Amino acid sequence: MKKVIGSIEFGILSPQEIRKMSAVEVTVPDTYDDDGYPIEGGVMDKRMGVIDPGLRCETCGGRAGECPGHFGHIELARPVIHVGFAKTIYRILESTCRECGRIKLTDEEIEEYMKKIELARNRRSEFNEIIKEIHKKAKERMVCPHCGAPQYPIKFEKPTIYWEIRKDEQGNEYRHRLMPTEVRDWLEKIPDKDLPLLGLDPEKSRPEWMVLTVLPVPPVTARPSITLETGIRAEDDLTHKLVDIIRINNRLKQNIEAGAPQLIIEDLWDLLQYHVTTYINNEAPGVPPAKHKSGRPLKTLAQRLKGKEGRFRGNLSGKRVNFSARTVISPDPMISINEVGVPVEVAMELTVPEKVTEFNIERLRKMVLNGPDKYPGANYVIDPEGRRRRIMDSNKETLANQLDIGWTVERHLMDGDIVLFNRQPSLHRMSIMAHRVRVMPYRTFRLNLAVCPPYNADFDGDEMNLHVPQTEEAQAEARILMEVQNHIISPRYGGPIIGGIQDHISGGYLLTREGAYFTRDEVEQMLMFAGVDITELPEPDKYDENGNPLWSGKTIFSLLLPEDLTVWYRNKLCDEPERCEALEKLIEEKLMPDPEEVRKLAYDGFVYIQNGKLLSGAIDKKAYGREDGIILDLIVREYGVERARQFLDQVTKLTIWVITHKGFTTGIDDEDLPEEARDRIREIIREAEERVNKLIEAYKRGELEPLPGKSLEDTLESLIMAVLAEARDNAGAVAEKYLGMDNHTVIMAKTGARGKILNITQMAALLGQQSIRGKRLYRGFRGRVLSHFKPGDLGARAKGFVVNSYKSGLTPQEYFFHAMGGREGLVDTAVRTAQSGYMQRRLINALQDLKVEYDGTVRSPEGIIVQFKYGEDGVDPMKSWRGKTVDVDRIIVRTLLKMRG
Amino acid sequence: DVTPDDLWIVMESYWQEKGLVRQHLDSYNAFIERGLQEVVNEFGGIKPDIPDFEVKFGKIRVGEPEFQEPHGQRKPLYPMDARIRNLTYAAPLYLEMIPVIKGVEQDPVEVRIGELPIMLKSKVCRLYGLSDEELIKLGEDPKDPGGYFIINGSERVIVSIEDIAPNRTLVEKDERQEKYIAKVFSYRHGYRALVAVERRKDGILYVDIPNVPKPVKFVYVMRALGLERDKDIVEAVGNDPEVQQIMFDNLEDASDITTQQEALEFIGKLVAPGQAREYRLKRAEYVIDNNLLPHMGVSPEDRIKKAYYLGMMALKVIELSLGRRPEDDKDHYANKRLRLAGDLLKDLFRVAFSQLVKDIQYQMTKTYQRKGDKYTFGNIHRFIRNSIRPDVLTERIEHALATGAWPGGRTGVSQLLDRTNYMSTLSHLRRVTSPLDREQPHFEARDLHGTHWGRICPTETPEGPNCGLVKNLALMAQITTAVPEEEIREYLMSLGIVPIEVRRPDPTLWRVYLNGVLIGTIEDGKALVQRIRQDRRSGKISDVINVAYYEDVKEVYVNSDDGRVRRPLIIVENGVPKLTKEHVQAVKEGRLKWSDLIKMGIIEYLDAEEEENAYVAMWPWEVTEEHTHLELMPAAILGLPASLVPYPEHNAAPRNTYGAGMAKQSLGLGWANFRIRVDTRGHLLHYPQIPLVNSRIMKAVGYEDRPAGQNFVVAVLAYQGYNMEDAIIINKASIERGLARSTFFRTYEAEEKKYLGGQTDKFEIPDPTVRGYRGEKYYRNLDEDGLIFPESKVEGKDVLVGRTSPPRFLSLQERRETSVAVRPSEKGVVDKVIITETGDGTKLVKVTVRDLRIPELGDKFASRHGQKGVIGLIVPQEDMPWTESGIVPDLIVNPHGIPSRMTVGQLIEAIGGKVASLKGRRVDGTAFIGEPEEKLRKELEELGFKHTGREIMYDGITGKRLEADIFIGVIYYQRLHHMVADKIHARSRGPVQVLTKQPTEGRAREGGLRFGEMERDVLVGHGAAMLLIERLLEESDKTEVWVCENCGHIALEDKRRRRVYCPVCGEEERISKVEMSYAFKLLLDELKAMVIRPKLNLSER
Ligand SMILES: [Mg+2]
Ligand SMILES: [Zn+2]
Ligand SMILES: [Zn+2]
Ligand SMILES: [Zn+2]
Repeated sequence: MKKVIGSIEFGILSPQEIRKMSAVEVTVPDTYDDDGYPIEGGVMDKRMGVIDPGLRCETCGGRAGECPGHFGHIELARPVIHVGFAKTIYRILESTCRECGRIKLTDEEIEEYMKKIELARNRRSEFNEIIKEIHKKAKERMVCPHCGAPQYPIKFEKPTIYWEIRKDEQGNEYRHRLMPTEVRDWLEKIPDKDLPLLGLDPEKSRPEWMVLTVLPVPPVTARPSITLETGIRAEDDLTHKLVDIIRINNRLKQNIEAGAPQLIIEDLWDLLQYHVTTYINNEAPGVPPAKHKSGRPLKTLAQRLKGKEGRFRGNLSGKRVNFSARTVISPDPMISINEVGVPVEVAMELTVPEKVTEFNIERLRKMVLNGPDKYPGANYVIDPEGRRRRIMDSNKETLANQLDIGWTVERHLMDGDIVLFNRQPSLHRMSIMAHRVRVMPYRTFRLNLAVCPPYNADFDGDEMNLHVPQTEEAQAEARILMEVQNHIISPRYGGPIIGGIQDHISGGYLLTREGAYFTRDEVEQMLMFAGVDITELPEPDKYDENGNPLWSGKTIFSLLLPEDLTVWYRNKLCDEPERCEALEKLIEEKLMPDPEEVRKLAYDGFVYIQNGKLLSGAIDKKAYGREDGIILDLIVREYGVERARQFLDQVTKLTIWVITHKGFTTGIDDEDLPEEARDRIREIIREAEERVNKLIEAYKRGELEPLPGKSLEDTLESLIMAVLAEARDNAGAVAEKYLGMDNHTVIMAKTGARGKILNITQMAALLGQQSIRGKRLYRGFRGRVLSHFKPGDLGARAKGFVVNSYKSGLTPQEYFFHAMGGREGLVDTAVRTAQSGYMQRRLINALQDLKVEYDGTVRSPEGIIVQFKYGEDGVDPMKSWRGKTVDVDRIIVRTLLKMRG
Repeated sequence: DVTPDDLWIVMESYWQEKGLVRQHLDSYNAFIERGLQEVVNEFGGIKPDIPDFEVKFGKIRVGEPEFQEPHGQRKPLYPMDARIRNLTYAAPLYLEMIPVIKGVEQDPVEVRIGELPIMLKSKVCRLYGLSDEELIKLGEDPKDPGGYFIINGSERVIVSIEDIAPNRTLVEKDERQEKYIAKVFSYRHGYRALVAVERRKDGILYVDIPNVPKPVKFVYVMRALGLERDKDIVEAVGNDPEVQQIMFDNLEDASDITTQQEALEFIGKLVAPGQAREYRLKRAEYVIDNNLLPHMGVSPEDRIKKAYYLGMMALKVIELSLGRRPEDDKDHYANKRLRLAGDLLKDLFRVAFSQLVKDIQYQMTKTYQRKGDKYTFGNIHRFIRNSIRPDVLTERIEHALATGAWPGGRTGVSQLLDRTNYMSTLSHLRRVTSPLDREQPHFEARDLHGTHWGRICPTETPEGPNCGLVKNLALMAQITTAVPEEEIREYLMSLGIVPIEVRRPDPTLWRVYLNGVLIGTIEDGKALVQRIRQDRRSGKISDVINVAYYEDVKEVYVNSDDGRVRRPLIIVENGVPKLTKEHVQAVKEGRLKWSDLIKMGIIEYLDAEEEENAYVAMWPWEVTEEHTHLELMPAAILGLPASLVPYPEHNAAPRNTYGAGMAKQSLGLGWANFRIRVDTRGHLLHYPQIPLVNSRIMKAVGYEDRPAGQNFVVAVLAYQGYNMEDAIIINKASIERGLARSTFFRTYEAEEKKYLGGQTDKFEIPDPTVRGYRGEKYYRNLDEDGLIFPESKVEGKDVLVGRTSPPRFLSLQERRETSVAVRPSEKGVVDKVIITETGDGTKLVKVTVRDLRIPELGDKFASRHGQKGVIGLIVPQEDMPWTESGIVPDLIVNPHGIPSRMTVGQLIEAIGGKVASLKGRRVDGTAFIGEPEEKLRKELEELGFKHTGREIMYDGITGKRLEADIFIGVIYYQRLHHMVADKIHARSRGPVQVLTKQPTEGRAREGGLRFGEMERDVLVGHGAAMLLIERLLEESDKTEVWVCENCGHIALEDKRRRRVYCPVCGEEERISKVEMSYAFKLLLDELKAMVIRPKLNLSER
């Protein structure tokens, strides 16, 4: 019954086609009468359609929202050149004879080039090259070979002006202008047998059609007038331009009928050509664009199809959609990673159409009884005939009893529904994922915290959109392909993207660190909070004084791991490689060490798990953090996505409880260095400044050694920067060593939860050099940055070296230099975002339609083979073991531990 | 010896005496005083095409802010009256017409040429010179600084454009073509002409002139200006042997031209191809007259000075070629000049008055032609009076100010004044905007120049694409206004300068420039600059004069123009500051003012040019004999919002920028006039508080009278998972007791328009008969006069003002329902209802609805240290932990953002707030002179607490103390106007746009969310084809069409005959149904609107 568009073939409309497809000829340059009805024969004639309410289009009946529209046409008094085809017209004219109209080529050469063209001309670039060669060959012949006649050169003047350099008496040219009628007559007599040599097609196009004599009129529905709030019709730009065109055409016809002087007719012809070329393209090169009454440039047909707001990119590749909601986001760690909290206000506004079946009749009946105001209600019912009824308080019970098999109910959202959950900009494919609905009282979307990294979202005012699929197939696609737990492993590098962040890692470290112990109530409460289905506590690890039992953090954490997991590695807390080397030796000598032997050598820097029992090490970003996650990566591959989801939920909740009930804070004393450290830092800074001063003094008397390839000044600058960077690193070396593991900021930095050592060394010891675009500050007065320094001073302080820390405070010059430094980062991000976006758009448009075939090859839509095996090994990067096609070591090790057990 | 506190005592007097909006008020006053007369004198007078008749202009004056009542007479107008009535706060302009008959003048006649909008609190405004008890009775806020315009009831503020300094020779390298270019922008009567002289690889100089197709030969164009002698060329350019050798080469290359007439004819050929010889000659001499450096004049006698200026430009180019001088460095401030309100208004008045004089001349010509001659000559007074059309001037000026579109291509000069709070308004009144394009990188222009010190705030800048292009004046900044140029020139001449016409610039002689134009030469430059400095400090000449000398090039620059940015400094003489302790005492007692200190030679303003020769010390205790000036107050280099942050030097620069930007968005009692204000949006914090830790500048600027935040008891602790990733947790009991509780305002407007033909709207209850009649439910709160009762609670889409409109001719005998209703998702209580009359006498009704906004989830809170977040959870009080000293946190923040953000200043403010609240008095948090951290830490220990600021807390659930000591203090926090109640938005089906038949745009009209092409690419990357088609067709737009497969053209379905047929080919047998998007059908129609013919090939399945 229903057919689909299989292919589209383009071409050029002939005057006969335009005349036949038209519904009316336009003759009056007006739109509406005084009262408000369309003027008969006007640019708003009802033949083209109706846009005003309560009007029937006589062409096809209909109404304002029903009539699709019909084309009109204008009979131009004299032909004009189409601006889009002017360059092609020039290409054609200088390549064909003026008399016979044949291509100015020799017959055997024509045969050779026809043989060449048929060799797969479908490739556009090669066809263009061949046509360019033909044009170049035909340009350089003054005499037609087919018939005896001289050929004058033709000069093209933009936008649509053609000059003919024809000689005269006493051998002088007068650059005759070619009128459009002459050009059309020249083009008309071109035979079809050599049209392919010109790049045209005898059927889809003709050279004489490129000079148009009848201009089609777009339908009224394509030119919707807006009734302004003042009560005055705001005409669309196209309608106004059409009115101008009709007025000029009428004046030209009247003048021609009246025998006007030749110059007047020529001027009117040029004016009509200008109006037409502006209507087709108002941004055509070489013309002054037409302007509105307000002085703004008009928008015409060419403008609608171009730009980010144009048709192709604004209403075709993307558009505004129904059944969508947008509001701010707020954290919620108590829901599963594949669930989203939805406001009750949104849930009662969005609806999911559902069909009545034998297994859901009672629930739909109850919802229909609930009405559109109770939360689990409905807003509309659709009978099997297809009529839409709105549920109202007077219709609840009657419609509920009318409900039967085959009806449709537009119920409110429920728990367990599937929705699309999106953040902009959509940089990569896991920017949109499917979540399970969980209704909430307040007015913000609730998002689990482990799902933040894929969305690149933080709760500082970000807004994220939600979409509800309306059809069963779309819901199935969202449920199967787009579930959050499916996309734990990133396709970019084969590593986890969803994982613990910040407090998760910090709480894990607090729980699994050496010396951590918990009481009976703490263990029971934290296990119940995490959701673990335990019914009997394990044996106490140690007994406190007064006889109280105590449990270590390792034992509690081990209850979340799968029963048979085994792995060992080195985490970011490794500081004494001998301790790790001893454990590695003990594990290597026998693949199953005695746990009571490992516990004697247990060290926080070396994680080792034996049959689900955590025997050494501490939680770190390598444990389950997104970038370095190993336990999560092993679990998701060896046990499926659901077990990974359960593990992730349990560990997140457990670490959150630990960090809540143990207490975790930072204060002003976290950077309180002892006096000896401050003295050491001042010593380092003074030594660096003295070295810089010595270098400058050596430079000022020409004793400096010029480094290869560089100017002497550049060598001095590079040496100074090297010295300053070395000084800052040396200060950081002692700043790190004096702040021990007991400091909460150091815990946050070393475990990778937040920040790095640079922040600590800047806050506690030294800011260091400030530079813009990789070079020292120079953009001030002549020879100096600030007027507070002597001109010509090259010292470290005078060029941007800040010797203070954020804690000790910055002098005004240091503050100004720091602002200079920060501005460069701000502008760098501002420009880099746009550049990256444009490059990504180019890449997307280049590589969009490639796909893997059933035979394993990657083929272009035209059938061209790009790869004979995707990625040359056939392995999906998402499913790869961190780039590797397969991890042989892990498989061998796990098999051996499984069987040796 | 003076101390920084003594310097602060002097510093605050500057703001006390001058204010904060001097840049607008002084410029507008100068405009009103002189610019109108200057522009009038420029035109001279009307020259109608009437025999033996002419009109000469006289004086111009401004009347008083008035308004011509339609059914009445002129009456006084006040700003609050104009705001409510949507009028224009303007005053009439009166001009004198002097009739000239037979070349003889007679008695003048004064006519009204239009209305000029009045800047608020200017010397011609009614509010000027009034006291606080009078401003209060007039409805104004005494704290209002003025300095803006009121156009049709909206507050328009003109920002200052940052242009290149006029008449400045800037030299740059054209490395692309390996050339050297010097550029000047010559200004005369507003017109700008970019004139450039360049040296290409050939070593030959060429001159670029406006309205000239290709660059002409330098020697040729110089010959065209007379001075044809080759020796004259060599002397005009310079005297250096290498310079004269290069000029010998150029002259040899230019031996082709002979006389000035040949050059004129050559330029005529250049400018007017194909025309008669005389026409080209005359119209090329015209170009020489008024396109080649017009600022030198347009007289034919001005040849010699123009030639000398061009020769000096060429000398600069060749000197750059030889490496004798460096690049211009146009980023330097000496090359930058601000375009104040007065200059722009002068330009607008110039263009409007040009239009007006054209219209007047046309009118008088028409009247003489059509009435006759004896009529016009019998009553000249009537003939002149009834021919002026003031509306032509008024409409253009009003539209240009309202829209922000300026003649000459300038856009965005006039912006809507921001009225969110005190800081936002004051910061908006002090902005400098670069005219560049935002989209380009512009790495050199966005950077913070070294000369910005003390002239532009280093931190207060926008965040997005405008970063670095929009900047705010510092507190020390002062903007000059031009003095008469001729007096300065004569004074400089009397000091011993010989005119340039006398002797050539011998390198033994210094060059002297006055506002960029060479005026003579002196033997010693340093003696001249010392001589001028002595007079400037003594008081012999105006203070706006700045003088600087460049030793290397032997040039002396004297600046007296308009728009320079300067800063005050204490003059240091022989290692001793001129400011003494008794001067500070006199300033404190009120005996001595800031202007007196300026006139006493103690403090002088330095622009960028003069500061090149200075050597300024930072602090009084580091001054030595080398220093020439002393910094008044280093903490005042920051902008106004940036001064709010306490201890700004302890935070990273990006965080300070974020805090300064967010300080303009927080709620608070912005103005005491808010109750009767008619702003579109408004806010009101219920219990604003003064910050406990504050900078002493904020009290001086008046911020403490209008605070915009509250003090919170903040504990840094990871209470749960509900505060991660910059989320915050707030106490429920404190919210219920009035913490951060706010009120939201919104004003609706309704006009009773009067249409042509006598039809008009009407306020009434809509009858059920009228079309568009919405449910009777929505008229529940209306009175019989058609207006809502105040203090009645309303809901979404409830009707506020009932109004019916004349019908539309498709019906007839109907009345459209055009009531004004509440926005679809808003709610509140009607606060006040106002009935007024518009400028045309039609009734105007304005209704404001207030809404209580209790804090909830998703509301945004931000401290002034750049730390921002949203409320993640609201916790009952008994669940919150409590300190063992009896304190319960008002707010809990995550300790994780602190190390990454590196905002130590917030941690210091936390200690300072509790120290201030415990000692009973506030703590000073000035930028570089605030109370040091070590003092506060010791004082906290003195009061009995621990010096680290850590207290022992007990868990609110388990009832046992936490293992670690918790940092707790008091921090100033601000509620931002980004409330979730205004951001939530959901669309079920909604209405659709007319053209594309897709969902509308925006929350206000039930619009739909944008589904961008990037989302489509994401969907494709997931491989979900059916999800993509569902999102892209059914939810947005889809339709069925009839396609004739024989020819591919879309067939026509006729609803008259129940028949489908193809018009283009007459086919009825094969018309298949096709399903496609409506937008694609529109695309096909657009292509068929051109000559494109897209054929459609159908297929089965
Ligand atoms: Mg964010
Ligand atoms: Zn129709
Ligand atoms: Zn031929
Ligand atoms: Zn057909």
